[PDB]
Amino acid sequence: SLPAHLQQTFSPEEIQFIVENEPIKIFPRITTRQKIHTRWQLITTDDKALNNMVAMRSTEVVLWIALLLKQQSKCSIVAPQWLTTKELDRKIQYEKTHPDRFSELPWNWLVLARILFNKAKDDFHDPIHELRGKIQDLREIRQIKVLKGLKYLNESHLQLDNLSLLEINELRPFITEIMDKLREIHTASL
Amino acid sequence: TQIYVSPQQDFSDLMKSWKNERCSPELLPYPHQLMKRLLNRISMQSQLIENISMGFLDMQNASNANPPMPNESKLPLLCMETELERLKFVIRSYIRCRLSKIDKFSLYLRQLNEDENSLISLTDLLSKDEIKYHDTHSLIWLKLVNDSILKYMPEELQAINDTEGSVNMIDEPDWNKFVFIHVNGPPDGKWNEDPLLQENEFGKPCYTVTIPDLKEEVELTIGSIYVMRYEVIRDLLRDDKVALI
Amino acid sequence: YGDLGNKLVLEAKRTKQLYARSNQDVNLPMYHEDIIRNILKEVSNLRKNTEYLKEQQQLGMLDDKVAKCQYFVTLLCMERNKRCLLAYQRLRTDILDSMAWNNNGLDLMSSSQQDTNNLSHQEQEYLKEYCDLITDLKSGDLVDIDLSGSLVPPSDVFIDVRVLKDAGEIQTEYGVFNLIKDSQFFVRQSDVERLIQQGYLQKI
Amino acid sequence: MGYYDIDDVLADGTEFPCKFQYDIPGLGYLENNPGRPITKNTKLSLPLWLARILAIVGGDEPVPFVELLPPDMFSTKVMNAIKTDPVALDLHSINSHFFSLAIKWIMLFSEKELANVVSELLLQRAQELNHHASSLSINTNIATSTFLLKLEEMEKEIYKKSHESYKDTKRWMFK
Amino acid sequence: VKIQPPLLRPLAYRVLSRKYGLSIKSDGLSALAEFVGTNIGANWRQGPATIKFLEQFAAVWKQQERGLFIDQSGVKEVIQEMKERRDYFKVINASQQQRFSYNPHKMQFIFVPNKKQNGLGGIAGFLPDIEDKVQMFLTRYYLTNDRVMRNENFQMSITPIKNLLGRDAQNFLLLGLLNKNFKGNWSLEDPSGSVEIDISQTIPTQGHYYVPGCMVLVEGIYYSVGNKFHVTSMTLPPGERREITLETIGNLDLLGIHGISNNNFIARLDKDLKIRLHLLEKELTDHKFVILGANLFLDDLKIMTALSKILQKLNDDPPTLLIWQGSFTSVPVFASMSSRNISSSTQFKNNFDALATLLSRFDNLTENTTMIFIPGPNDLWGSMVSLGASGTLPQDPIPSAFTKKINKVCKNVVWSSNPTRIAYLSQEIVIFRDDLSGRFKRHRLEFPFQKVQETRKLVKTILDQGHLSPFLDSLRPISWDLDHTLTLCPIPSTMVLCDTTSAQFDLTYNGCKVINPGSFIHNRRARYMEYVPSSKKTIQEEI
Repeated sequence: SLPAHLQQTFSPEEIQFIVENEPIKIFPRITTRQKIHTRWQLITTDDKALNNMVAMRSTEVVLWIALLLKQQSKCSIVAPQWLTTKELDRKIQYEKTHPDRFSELPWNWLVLARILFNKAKDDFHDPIHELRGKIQDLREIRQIKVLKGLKYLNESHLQLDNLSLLEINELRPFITEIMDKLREIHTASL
Repeated sequence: TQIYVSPQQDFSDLMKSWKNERCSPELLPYPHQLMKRLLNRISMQSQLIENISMGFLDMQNASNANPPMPNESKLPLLCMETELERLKFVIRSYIRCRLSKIDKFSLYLRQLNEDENSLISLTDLLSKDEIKYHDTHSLIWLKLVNDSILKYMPEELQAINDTEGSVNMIDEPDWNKFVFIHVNGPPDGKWNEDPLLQENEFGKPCYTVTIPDLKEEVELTIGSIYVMRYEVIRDLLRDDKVALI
Repeated sequence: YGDLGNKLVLEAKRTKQLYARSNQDVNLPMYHEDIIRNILKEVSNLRKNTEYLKEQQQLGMLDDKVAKCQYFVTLLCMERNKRCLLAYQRLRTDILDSMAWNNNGLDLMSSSQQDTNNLSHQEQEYLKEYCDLITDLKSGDLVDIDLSGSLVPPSDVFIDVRVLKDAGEIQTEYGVFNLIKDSQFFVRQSDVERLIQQGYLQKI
Repeated sequence: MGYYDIDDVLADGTEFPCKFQYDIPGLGYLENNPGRPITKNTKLSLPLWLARILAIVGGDEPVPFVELLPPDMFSTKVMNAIKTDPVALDLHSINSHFFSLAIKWIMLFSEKELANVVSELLLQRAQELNHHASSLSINTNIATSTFLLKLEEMEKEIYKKSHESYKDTKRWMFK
Repeated sequence: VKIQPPLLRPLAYRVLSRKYGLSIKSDGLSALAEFVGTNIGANWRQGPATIKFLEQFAAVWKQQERGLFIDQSGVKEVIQEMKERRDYFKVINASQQQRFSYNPHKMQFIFVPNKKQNGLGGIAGFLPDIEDKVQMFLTRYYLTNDRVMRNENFQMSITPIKNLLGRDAQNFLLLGLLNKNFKGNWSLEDPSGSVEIDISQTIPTQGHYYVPGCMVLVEGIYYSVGNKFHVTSMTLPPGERREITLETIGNLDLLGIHGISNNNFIARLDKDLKIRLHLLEKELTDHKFVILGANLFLDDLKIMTALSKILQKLNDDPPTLLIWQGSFTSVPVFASMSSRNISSSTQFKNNFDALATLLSRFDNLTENTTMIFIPGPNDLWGSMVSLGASGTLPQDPIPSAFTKKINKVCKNVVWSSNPTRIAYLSQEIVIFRDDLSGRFKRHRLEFPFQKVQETRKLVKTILDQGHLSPFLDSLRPISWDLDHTLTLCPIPSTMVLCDTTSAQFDLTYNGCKVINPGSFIHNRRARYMEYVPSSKKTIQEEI
C-alpha cells in the first residue's frame, strides 16, 4: 500500500487488527451442544471449540469472535492475570528497583488494555480508574527509560529486549533514519 | 510448501510473509502454492455461503411457513462473511505492496532479467499478471518519455538505461537499511538441532554474525529484539530464522 | 549553462509539498511545459553548436583541447537538462498513478479536478491507458477480490451512517436502500463502503 | 545517490571556488567576451555538477583543466563554532544542503576529521529533535519555533515524520 | 415465465456491484427481469450466457454518460443489445454551432454553456450581452497572434505598440488592426496602444488585398519627432494546414458527430477517423452531391424552363445532396403601401407554391435526394430592413410560414443560415454566399509608387487572414456572440465560396480546396457544377 509514505511502517489500526487476531478465554452464556443447529465450519480457527461448547465453562476463542459475542448477551470475557492491581504493583516495583532493564510484559501491551477498557467494562473485579492510572504510570516510567536509553545510537547495532509493538512503531521512523544517516556518513568516509 | 498441516498454518504463513514483505527493502520471491490454496478455499467458502443463503431465501419466500430461528442462524453466517472480508483485506494489502515495489524497481529488475549469468529469474519472483504489468507499464512509460522529451534529446544520450558518465539511472535496493528484528529461532519444536547456533554462559543459544565493513561479531540470542542492518541478515530471514517487525 | 533548469526543479518541490501536507490526491497543478520547450530549443541550439564544433575539429583548423573541453561542457549541459526534465516527469507520473489507482480506474468524471485539462495530452492518454491496465489487472486470477477497495482493516460489523446527497432507491443483496436526503442508516459495514467512497454517505 | 531524487539534484547546483590550473584558449565564452581567452590561474565560482568531473578528467602531465579550492563553507571558523556548541548553532544560515554537500565532499576527499565532528553534530541534535517531536499540545513559546527555524532542510522530513507518528499514536490511543 | 424479483436480485447485484458497475435501481432490476423473460429457458441453471449478456450490457452502457444509474431507459439498452446483435453525416447552421471561447494566458479553447439549453428562452434569450462586442476583437487578435507565433519562421519576436514610446531610430516588427482613426489617418491598434503609420515608402508583398480591418505585419523605423512609424514593408501573416492546427488540441470534437464536449469535461477521438476515411474511400461515387448557381429567380418563365430542363435530366439519377443557393426573388421584399394589388409577402409565398407543383413530376429526385436552401442578400428577413443592401452576416433561415408546402412535398428539406457547416464522415464543408470581388476591389487601399490572378489573391488573402469577414463593424455589422461561427479556425477541407462577381474556378491551396460557383444564368446559358468527393470536379450546362 503506497499512500505516500504509509508503505514503510504500520498504521495503528493495523496494529489493533494484528493484536486482536489472538486467542482469548471466554465464559459463554448459551449452549450449542450438538443433538446426540448450524455448523460454524470456519477456515482459520478450530470449530471443535465453538461447536462443542456448553454454557458456564472455560474455552478459548479468538479475540474478535469474543468481541462479537460480547456485543450481544452471549459472552462473558475473563480478564487476564496481569490486569489486576496486585500484579501491576509488583511490576512497577520491578521497574523502579531496576533502572536499566525493561520489565517482561506481553507484546500486546497497552493494546489489549485499550480494547478491554473500551468494551469489557462491567466484567472487571477491580475499579477501572485505578487500573487505568496504574497502566498510565507504567507507560510513564517505560517512556522515561526509553528516552534515557535512546542517547546511545551506535552505527553497528542496538538491543531493546522488552518493548511493546506501539513503542517500537512510534520510534522506528526516527531511530532507523538516524542510524541510516550515520552509516552513510561512515561508509562515505572510508 | 508441499502439504498442509491445517489451513490456520497457511494463514499464519501468509501473515508472516506479509509482515516480512512490508518492511523489507528488497523484493522477495513469490509463494505460489499458498495463494493457490487460499483462493480455492475462498471459492468454496463463497459458493457454500451463497448456496445456504439461497436455500433459506427460497424456503422463506415459497410460502409463509416458519421464519428462520434467530439462534444459531445469523451468528455463524456473520462470522464466515466477516472472516472472508478480513482475509480478502490482508491479501489485497499484500498484493498492493508488491505492486508498489515492482513499480519502484522496474528498470533494475528488467536489466537483471536479461542477464544470463543471474541464477535468479523473473518467473520465480513474480506472478504472471505481475510480469504483464511490468512489461506494459515499462513500455508505456518509455513511449511517454520518448514522445515528451527524448525525441528532442541528442542520440548519444537518448538511452534511458545509461550506466556511464556522472550519475547512473539504475535504482538498486538499499541492502544496508536498518530493520527491527525478533530472533524467532528454529521453526521446529526441538529448536536445538540447527547446525549454526552456538551457546554462551547460562546457556542462551545464540546466532553469530559478522559485519565485513566494521570487522565485528555480534551475538543474537533467542527472544531479544535487535536493530541490525539488512544485508547481513538475508539468509536468516529466508530460512524463517528471524522475523522483522 | 543550465540555471534555467533549476527553476523547474524547485517548483516541483512545491508540488511535492502539496502532495505531503494534504495527504490526499487533489488539485494537481497546471503544467509548465513552456519553460520545458524553452530548454528544448536552447539545448537544440547547443546540439547544433556541438555538431558544427565537431565539424571544425574534423576540418583540422580547430585545436584538440578546445574541442574536447567544449564537448565535455556541452555534454554536461545536456546531461543536467535531461536530469531536471526527468526529475519533473517522474514525480508527475508518480502522482498521476497514485491518484489513478484508488478511484476504481474510472477517473470519476462525474465528480478532484473537473475537466482535468491542466494535464498535457500525453499525460491524459497515459492516464487513460493506466486506467485500462488497472481494469485489466483485476480481471485475471483475482476476480473474486476487489483490489481498489478500502485498506482500513475491518473493525466493526454494524455502523451508523448518515446520507449526504439525495437519490432514489438502490438495489442491494436481498434488500433495497432508498437514499432519502438527510437520513441515518444502521446497516452492515460491508454494504456501504462503495457509497462512502463515492461521497454519497457521511459519518462513518 | 538518486537520479530521480529532487533534493540531490537541487544540492548538486551549489557553487564552489575553483582555479584554472591549466590554460585553455578561447574559453570563458559563456562568462565574458567569447574572443578573449581565459589566462592561467583565474578563479571563478563553478557549480558542483561540472566541478566534480572537470577536475577529475585531466584531459592532457595529466593535470586537470581546473583546480578546486577549499570552499569557505568548510573552514576552521565553522569547525570551531560547531565543536564549541552544536545545539544552539543554526546551520540554515550557512547552507540549506549542508549534510548532503558534506557527504559529497567527504566522498570526494578522504578526511578522517570531518566524519566524527559531523556525526557528533547530528547525534547531539537528534535528541532535541526527539524532544520537540514528543511534545504534543493539549500555543507555545519562542524557543521551539526558534529551534525549528534553525533546522537544516534534510532534518525537516525527520521532524515531520516523527511528529506525524506521535500524532497518530495519540489519536488512536484517545478515543 | 413470470419471475419472482427476490430470487433474481442476487444474480444481478453480484455482477453489477462487486466485479463491475454500481447502483442498480429498481427499474434496472425490472429491465433485467424482462430481459431474462425474453431469453427464458434453462435459466437459474445456465451460467455463461446470462453473465456474458450482462457483460454486453456493461459494454453497451458504460460509454453513455457515466453509467452509475439505470432509469426507465433499461428497455432502451435492451433494444440497443437487440440491434447490436447515407448516414453518419450532419448539416449544422450558425445558430446551433457549438460555442468555444479562447484564453491567451493558458492557450486553450474553453467551452461556453449554450443559452438555449440552460437558459429559459421563453421571451428573449438570443440577445447577446454588452461585453461580447468588447471581447470579439480581442478574441480575433488572440487567435491571430497565436497562429503567427506557432509559425516555423517566427520563433523574429514582435513587440507591443505601447513599448514603442521611449525608443527611436530602431527597427521593429508589429501587427495589429490597420484602420482609420477619428482624425482621418491610418493607424495600428493593439491591446496595449496605438500609433500613427507611414505609407509614402511602403513596398508590399504582392498577391494580397490590403483592406482596412485586416491584421498586417509591419516593419519600419520609429521616430519620436512626431508619432510616425515609417514603414518599409507590409505582409499578411501566413497560414497553416488542418493537421498541424488540429494536433495542438489533439483531435477536438468542435464539429463533433461522434461525441460532444461540455462544461464538465472535454473529449477527443482519433481511432474512428481512419475507419471513416476508409469507409469514404468506397462507395463515394454513388454518394454525389450537386450544387447550382446563385440568384435563381422563381418569378420569370425562362428560369423555370431552365430548371425544368435540369430536373428532367436529374430525375433519372438522383444525387445525394442537392443545394439550392442564391436569392429566390429578384426584388427585395419590404413594406407595401398599396392595398389594390398583390402584397409582397403574399407574392413571396406564391413563388414557392409553384415549386411544390414542379416537384410533383420528379418523384425520383424528391424520394431519393435531400434539399438544401441557402438565403441570399435580399430574402425575407434581410431585405426587410436592409432593403437589398448588405447587413448582418448570421442570416436567419427562410421563415417556416412561407414554406408550408415544400416540407410536405419533399421528405428531406433543410433551411440553413448564410454560413452553414456540414460534417461528412471525414469531410467538413462550409458554404458562404455573398460578393467578395467588388468589396475588396472598391475598398482596396492605395500605395504611392489574366483574370485568374484576382481569384488567386482573393483565396490567398481569405486563407491567410483566417476569418470569413475581414472587415470592421462599420462595413459589415456582426452579431456579438455568433462571431465564432465566422472564424476560420481548424480550417475546413472544402469551401463552397459562391460569388456572383467572380468567374467559376476550382483552386486548391494550403490543404484547402475552394470552388466558386457563378450565377445560375449567364449569356443565354445555364450552368451548374457537381463536385466528386474524390477531389475531382465537373461542370455541365444545358442551353
